[PDB]
Amino acid sequence: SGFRKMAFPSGKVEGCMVQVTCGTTTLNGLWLDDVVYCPRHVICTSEDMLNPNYEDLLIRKSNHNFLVQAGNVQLRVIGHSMQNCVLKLKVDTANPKTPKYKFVRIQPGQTFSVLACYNGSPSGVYQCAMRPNFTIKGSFLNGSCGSVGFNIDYDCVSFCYMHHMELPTGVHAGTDLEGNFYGPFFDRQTAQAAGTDTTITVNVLAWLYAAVINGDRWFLNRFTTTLNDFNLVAMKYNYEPLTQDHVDILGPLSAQTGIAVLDMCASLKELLQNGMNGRTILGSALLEDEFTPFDVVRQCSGVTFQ
Amino acid sequence: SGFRKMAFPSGKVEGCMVQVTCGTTTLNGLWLDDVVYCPRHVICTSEDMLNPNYEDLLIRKSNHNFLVQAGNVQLRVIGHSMQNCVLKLKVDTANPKTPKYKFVRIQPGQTFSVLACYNGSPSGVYQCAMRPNFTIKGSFLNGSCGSVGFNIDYDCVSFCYMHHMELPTGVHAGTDLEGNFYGPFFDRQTAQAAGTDTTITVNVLAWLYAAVINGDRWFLNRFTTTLNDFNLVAMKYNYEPLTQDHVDILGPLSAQTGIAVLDMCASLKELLQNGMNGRTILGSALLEDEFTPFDVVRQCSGVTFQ
Ligand SMILES: *C(=N)[C@H](C[C@@H]1CCNC1=O)NC(=O)[C@@H]1Cc2ccccc2CN1C(=O)[C@@H](NC(=O)C(F)(F)F)C(C)(C)C
Ligand SMILES: *C(=N)[C@H](C[C@@H]1CCNC1=O)NC(=O)[C@@H]1Cc2ccccc2CN1C(=O)[C@@H](NC(=O)C(F)(F)F)C(C)(C)C
Repeated sequence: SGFRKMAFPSGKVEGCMVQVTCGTTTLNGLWLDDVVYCPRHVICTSEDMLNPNYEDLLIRKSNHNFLVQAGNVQLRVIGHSMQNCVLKLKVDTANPKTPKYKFVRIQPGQTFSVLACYNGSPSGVYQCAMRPNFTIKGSFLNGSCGSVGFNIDYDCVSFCYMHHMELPTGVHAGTDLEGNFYGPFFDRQTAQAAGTDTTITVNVLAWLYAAVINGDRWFLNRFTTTLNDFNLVAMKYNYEPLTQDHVDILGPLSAQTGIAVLDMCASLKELLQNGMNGRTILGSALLEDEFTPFDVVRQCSGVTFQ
Repeated sequence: SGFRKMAFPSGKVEGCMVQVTCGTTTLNGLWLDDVVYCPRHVICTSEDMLNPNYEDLLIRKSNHNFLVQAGNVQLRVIGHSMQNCVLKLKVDTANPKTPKYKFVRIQPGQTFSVLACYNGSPSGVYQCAMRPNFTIKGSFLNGSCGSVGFNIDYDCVSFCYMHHMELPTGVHAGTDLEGNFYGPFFDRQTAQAAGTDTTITVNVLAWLYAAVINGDRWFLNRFTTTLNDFNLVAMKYNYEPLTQDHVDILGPLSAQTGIAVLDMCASLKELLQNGMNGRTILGSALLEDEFTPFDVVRQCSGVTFQ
C-alpha cells in the first residue's frame, strides 16, 4: 500500500554526469560513449545574451576552449559540433559506465525523473511532467543547466530532457537530447513566457484509479457521463479534453478496479463541481495530474529495472 | 526557483542491493563489504507468523539454507548471525561497490530517501519522513522488505531504515540497520497499529520559509506570537509542540528571509485558524510537514554529493 511521487533510480544517469566549462561559464554535461552533450549556451558571454549568434560564436572556439571534468579526471575534447541547441563534445575517452540508452522526445503530459546536478555532481532526484504548455515545474538553480530528465524501461535509460532556461513564472524550459526545445522557447534572453497551462485530465483520472486501488472510494458516485458532456465540464475547469485514445489507455486501470472510465469521469465531474469538502485523496487536497496511467501501474505493481 | 519533494541520488545504494531467499521466501538485502543485511523474518514460514521464536528458528538453519543473488551472480553464505530484527549473512565476496557509509538511528521528524526494491532490483526512489508515531508513509508491496532508507552527506551514505512491515492503516514499520524497530512495533503478525500521529510543526515552518525564499509571501501577516501562545494553538490542531531548540534550528532560514521565527509562527497560527481560502503554497493545498529545515537549505542552495 501507499502511493508516492516516485522517481526512477538515478544510478545509471549519475555515472554519466560531467562538468563542462567554457570561459567563465560552468554547467553540466552528459557523457555517453565518447561524446559529452551539453547546452550550447555554455559558449555565451554576459554581454551577448539578448540574441547570440551561436554559429558565429562557435566558429571562434577551439577544442581547448572546452574543459570537461569527470570526477577529478580531465577529459580532453578532440572535436565539437552543434546540433540545434546542444553542443556535442567529442572526448578522448569513452565513458565506461555508459548505460544502454535512447534519446526520446516526449509528448506533453508524460512524466520523467530529473537528476538535478551542479558542477557535474548530482544533487537530488525528483519527478516532473511535461506540461501542456511545454514547461516543466522543476527545481533548478544557477549552474543546473545540463541536468537531464529520463525514464527507465528494463535496462534502458530513455533521456528526454536537458535543462536550459528558467522563465519569469519560475517554471523551466529545455530541450530533448537532440537540442530541440519543448515549446516555443529559445536559448536567449528575450521576452518569452509560459503560455496558459491546463490540467492533464487523463493523468488525474489515472491517479483517481490509484486511489481506488489503494483502498479509497469516497469520491465515487452512482452516475455516468458521456465523453462529450464530460469534456464540456472539463473545458470549464481548464482541463484538457479527454479523447477516446485516453479512454483506451485507461483500459487496464478500469479493468483492474471494475470502474468504467466514463464512470470515473462522472466522479471527476462531481469533484470539479463540488470540491473535496475538506477531504483528501492520496494525501492531497488538490487533484494531482503528474502521474500517467503507466506510472500508476508501475507503482501499484512493483515493476523493477536493471 | 521551484521546490520539489527531492530524494537523494540513489546510485550508491543501488550498487548494494541483493536478493535473499530462505525456503520459499524472497526479499531484499543490503550488501556492504562482505556482509548482507536483511530482515530476519526471511526465515519464517507461513504457519508460524503469529509469534515466531526467531532464535529457535535460526538455530535450525545452515548457511546453505540462505541464497544470496547479486545481479546474476550467486554469493555463497559462509556465516550468519542475528542482531535484533536483522540477519547478517557473511558472504565469500566483498561488495566492490561498497560506498562510504554509516548506520544512523534517526529521530522522529527527520526525512530520508527510500529506494524501493523487489527481488534485489531497484524500482523507484521517493522521500519520506519518520512520523512522530514512528511509522512511515511509504509505498511498498509484497517483496519490498529489505528496501532501505538513507541520507547522503558529502560522500557518505547514512542508512537509517530497513523495511519490514505494513500496518492496518497502510503505513509502514521497520528498523534501523542494527535491527531495532522504530516505534512499538514487532516482526510478528499481531494486533499492532499506528498510534495517533501528529503534524511536524518545525517542518511546516521550514516549508513556509521555503515558500518565502521562492517568492511567495501571501500568507504572512503583521502579527507575532509568544512561543507559549503558539503552542496553545498548535496543540488544538494536533501539531507537535515547538521547542526553543526548534526555534534555534530555524535560525538560518529566519536570517536568510528576514522573518523572525515567532513571526512565521503567527503566520502559521492564522493559516490553522483560517485555512488557505482557496490558495496554495508551493503547489499544495495542505500544510506540508515532510521537509526539514536542512532539506530546505539543501534544495534552495544546491548542495551536491559525491
Ligand atoms: C543554467 N545553468 C541556468 C538555469 C537557470 C538559472 C536559474 N534557474 C534556472 O533554471 N540557465 C540560465 O541561466 C539561462 C541561460 C541563458 C542562455 C542564453 C541567454 C540567456 C540565458 C540566461 N538564462 C535564463 O534562464 C534567464 N531566463 C530567460 O532569459 C528567459 F526567461 F527564459 F527568457 C534567467 C533565469 C533570467 C537568467
Ligand atoms: C516485506 N516483504 C513485506 C512488506 C509488506 C507487504 C505488503 N506491504 C508491505 O509493506 N512485509 C510483510 O509482509 C510482513 C512480514 C512478516 C513478518 C513476521 C510476521 C508477519 C509478517 C507479515 N508482514 C506484514 O507486514 C503483515 N502486517 C502485520 O502483520 C502487522 F500489521 F504489522 F501486524 C501484513 C501486511 C498483513 C502481511
